[PDB]
Amino acid sequence: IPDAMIVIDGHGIIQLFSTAAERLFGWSELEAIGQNVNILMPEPDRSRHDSYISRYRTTSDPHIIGIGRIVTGKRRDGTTFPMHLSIGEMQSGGEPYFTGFVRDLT
Amino acid sequence: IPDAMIVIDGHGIIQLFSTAAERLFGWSELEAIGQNVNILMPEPDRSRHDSYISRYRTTSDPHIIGIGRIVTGKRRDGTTFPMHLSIGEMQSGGEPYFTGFVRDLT
Ligand code: HEM
Ligand code: HEM
Ligand SMILES: [Cl-]
Repeated sequence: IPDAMIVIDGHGIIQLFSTAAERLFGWSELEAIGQNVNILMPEPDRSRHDSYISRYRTTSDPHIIGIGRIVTGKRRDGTTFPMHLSIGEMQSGGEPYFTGFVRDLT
Repeated sequence: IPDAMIVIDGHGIIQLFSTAAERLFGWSELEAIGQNVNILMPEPDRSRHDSYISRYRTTSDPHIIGIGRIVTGKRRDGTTFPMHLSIGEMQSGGEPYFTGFVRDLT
């Protein structure tokens, strides 16, 4: 069974939500697509997350991309869990997309 | 954004296989994982595909990465189809992975 996988666009909007992401986070892919990825985390990260993406696009200075971090995730039901996050960047049709891989540490 | 997404490791081994990829290629994620991505393409690309990955790891000079290409995919039943392929490079746990988006052009 693989880890959860999520794809966002350059403004943090979820574009793809894997089957393992559905199970872990509780949202169906249809529900998750079109929402900001910030729904998947507690405060204060949630309020700050757009700024993290914007800063990266401005500076190209990675903090988690290619680096990884243990962080706290938040499920649809409101409960939280420890998770490892890896992130990649790619271009498709001239626009940036970020792919995140989420390992449930519980 | 194409709906079909495939993730491979630095040796071409499938790590993740999204639901649209499963539908398009006719393989379960549970079955695709651990197989070489070369199962998804006809010859001659199939038997050259490892060399493409290894040459990229050597040179860091993209061919398809960041650019895209129309290529031929192969379903489990042997039938083929035109597809647009987009690819990005990423790192997780200090190892390279490749994120591929597949657009069926049928
Ligand atoms: C769901 C739990 C998540 C948490 C708690 C979280 C938290 C964070 C934090 C704290 C940063 C800033 C790092 C720093 O400046 O110290 C960050 C950056 C970023 N995150 Fe999230 N994130 C989560 C999920 C995701 C996912 C799933 C993606 C991609 C699909 C993603 C994409 C990004 C991007 C593109 C950046 C900016 C690049 C970078 O700083 O390396 N995040 N995230
Ligand atoms: C299934 C249909 C596919 C076909 C027919 C195909 C074919 C090719 C071709 C023709 C090249 C360029 C060879 C050259 O430079 O001479 C290539 C390179 C490459 N492909 Fe595949 N590919 C397919 C799927 C994928 C997928 C899904 C991924 C990733 C998940 C992937 C990862 C790579 C990588 C990492 C390279 C080398 C880097 C680059 O070209 O920039 N391929 N592939
Ligand atoms: Cl990582």
